[PDB]
Amino acid sequence: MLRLNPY
Amino acid sequence: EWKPDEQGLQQILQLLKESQSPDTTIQRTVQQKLEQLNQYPDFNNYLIFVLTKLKSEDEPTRSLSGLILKNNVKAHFQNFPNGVTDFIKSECLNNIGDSSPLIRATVGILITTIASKGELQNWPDLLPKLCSLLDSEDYNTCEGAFGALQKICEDSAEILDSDVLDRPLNIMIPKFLQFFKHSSPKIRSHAVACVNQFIISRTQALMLHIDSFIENLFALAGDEEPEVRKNVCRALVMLLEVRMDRLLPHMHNIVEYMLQRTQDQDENVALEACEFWLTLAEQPICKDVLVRHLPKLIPVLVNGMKYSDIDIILLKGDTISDWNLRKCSAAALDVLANVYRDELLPHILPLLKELLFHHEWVVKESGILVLGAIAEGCMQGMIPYLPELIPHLIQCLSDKKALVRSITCWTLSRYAHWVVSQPPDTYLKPLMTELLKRILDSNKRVQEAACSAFATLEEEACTELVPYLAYILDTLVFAFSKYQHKNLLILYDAIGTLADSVGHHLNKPEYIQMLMPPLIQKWNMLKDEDKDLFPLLECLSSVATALQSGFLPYCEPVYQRCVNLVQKTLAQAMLNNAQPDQYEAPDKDFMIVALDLLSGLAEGLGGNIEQLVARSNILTLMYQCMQDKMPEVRQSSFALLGDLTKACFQHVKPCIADFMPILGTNLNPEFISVCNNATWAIGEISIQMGIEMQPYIPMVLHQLVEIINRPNTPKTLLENTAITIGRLGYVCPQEVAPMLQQFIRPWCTSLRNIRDNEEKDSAFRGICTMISVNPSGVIQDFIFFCDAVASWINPKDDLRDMFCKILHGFKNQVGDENWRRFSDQFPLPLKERLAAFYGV
Repeated sequence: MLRLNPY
Repeated sequence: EWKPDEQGLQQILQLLKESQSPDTTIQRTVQQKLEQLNQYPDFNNYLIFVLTKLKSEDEPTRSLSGLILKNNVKAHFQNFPNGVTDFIKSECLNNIGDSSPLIRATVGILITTIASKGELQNWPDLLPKLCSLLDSEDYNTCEGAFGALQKICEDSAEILDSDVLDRPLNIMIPKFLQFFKHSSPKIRSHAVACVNQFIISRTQALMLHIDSFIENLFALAGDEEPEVRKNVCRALVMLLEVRMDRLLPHMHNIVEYMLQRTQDQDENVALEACEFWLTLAEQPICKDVLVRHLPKLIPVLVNGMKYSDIDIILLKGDTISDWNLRKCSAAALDVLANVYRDELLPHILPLLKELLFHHEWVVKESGILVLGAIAEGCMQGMIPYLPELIPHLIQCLSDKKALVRSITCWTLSRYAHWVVSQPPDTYLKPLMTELLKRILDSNKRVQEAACSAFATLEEEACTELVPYLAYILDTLVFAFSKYQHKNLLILYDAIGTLADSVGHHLNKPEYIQMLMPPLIQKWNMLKDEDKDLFPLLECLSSVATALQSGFLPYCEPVYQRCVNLVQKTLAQAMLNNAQPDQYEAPDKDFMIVALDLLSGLAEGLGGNIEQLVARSNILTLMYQCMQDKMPEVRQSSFALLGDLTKACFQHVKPCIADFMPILGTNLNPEFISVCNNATWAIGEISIQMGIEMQPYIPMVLHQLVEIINRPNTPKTLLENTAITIGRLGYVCPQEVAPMLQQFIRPWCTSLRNIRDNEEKDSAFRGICTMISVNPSGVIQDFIFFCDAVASWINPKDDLRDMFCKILHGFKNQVGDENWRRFSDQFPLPLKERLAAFYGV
């Protein structure tokens, strides 16, 4: 994961 | 038996009193005294005595003695005497059901620790003994045995499900199920927790008793105890994944049950209940059985997506759990949106319209999250509402609360594709302007969100970023001084993605002057074996491809570091191949990207990379990479080979004799990517070599003809094959000429669909030289050659003459009456093109 997700 | 010495015992009690000293400066002095006795055996024999036998001491004093013994097992059990352990294990099982709850817990943690550090096979009399303690008339003995059994089941699941202990699960599992109907709730919860450890593993002892399990689960459905509810929920979630068939007839009863448990008071029970929806949604029977519950399920999930009062404080000022009710509900809502698609809209749309425009930011934030979660699935259905929502969201980028700003970034990036399709002055421009603002936000989380969202927007915008390239670079470069840690890595992604989007537009003196100096600085300061090197490695790789010739003043430190990483990786590869246990396995990913970057420099800089190639062992390392067992490594090697062939073949030519046999054995169509680069490699080499290519031909020629004939072969592979074959026949036609009839059909079939570039030019130059030698093979299939020649729009004048001679040589061979009927099967553009451009 390189981009942050709210999940 | 064993009896302690009173005088030695008195000082041990002193050591226990000093360990309970409130002063922090005394606790460190006693630990050193205990550490010396810890190494001494027979000392642990004293501790177990104080815990159980010596009942004239304080409960915390006795418990501390048993807990110090525990830490000695966790470290020195590899040196524990067989005479001592036997007494400890015998003393624990005799006090496993102690009256004091503190003592019972200390004994309990000792038993499970011995079975954890020391293997279960070394204590074979433990399992059958504990099961016999379950049937004990004493309550505390029963609880102590179950409490220990559960921990054992949790620690060693795979061990119990093996032939190590002669299959002890075939007795325990049927025994556990009999305790689902026990009086005490702590015992009932213990029983379920034990069985749950063997659901996913499909344990034989449980799978054959699956009916007894499910029946006993439904019996505990209406249990008031939260801990019991939690394990029952966990049971059904696991069962849903392995035994769908046995749950299907009772599905509607379960769904209504789980729906009540998702709304449970205890968040721990709700979270475990929420997992049910997430697993059910990934089942091919969900759309039918859940459709009757969607109106009731949706508001439950949405309501659980709000931040709790406890979460808000932990965020202001990661610092939160990696998984909770919020993330779980959001995850479930996402997959559900992908299942029902637009059928989910009537249940969500009215909720959003109240959430998105709510006064309480916590409530509003949740709505924004919902809007982004259903983006992927309900995309085509949200379209009519986007002209209203998107401008509202852009306004929300400047909200007072940081948590509202960050989530808005993500939600906007979820609808990035639709924004790009619309006119850029309406949605794209204000979105991009406001995102760049949030990149320089004061709050660290918002910085991450905006930088991630902008990166996503870049992949969709592509060439639309050009008119904003000046502003974008200013924002990104300035972020270097603000961004640290996690914020810095995301920044590299934003920069690299930009380069892959604007392409050659980035190549400008004022742009390079701002972007490259801070990149080179970070490229030098970062040490090897760092987790910040890789994102920067991919970043520069994209920039080097974009800047092309503008990367020249900065290519020196980049080239050297890449060669070093390839060499270092191959070094650890050898150490791991010889002594695997002693030396760590290398990470090939660092080498593959490094090779790709080197391949990027060779193509982008061209002949200016010549000096760096000679001053390094890039070809030696490359020789080793081409022999690696990993396909991706061989792929990136052949690519680097072909690029250096065009860049500076004078440094490559010495190594041709050794490269060619490797390339000839890598022409395996099983690995499409590897085979393609290999085929393209020998083609480019064939050109630089010339007539000297003859001894290397027969070992690769038979390979290529095989590939171009095999059916179900990808388009790109057939092209590079045909191009290479033609390139071989251009410098050395004599060896390729007799094969002409064999590949003449797919060659023209494939190269008729490609543009008129240099690759096509050199290929057709070869097919003409070969026809001049062996005109026989082309006669039988001349209809394909004409279509291939007509594919040329603007061929070179010398190539045009070659086409003209072959065409006229064929017409003057068969006659005019045999040429008309031969051309009656030609399509309209084909016949007119040849009649005018070549005059045939």
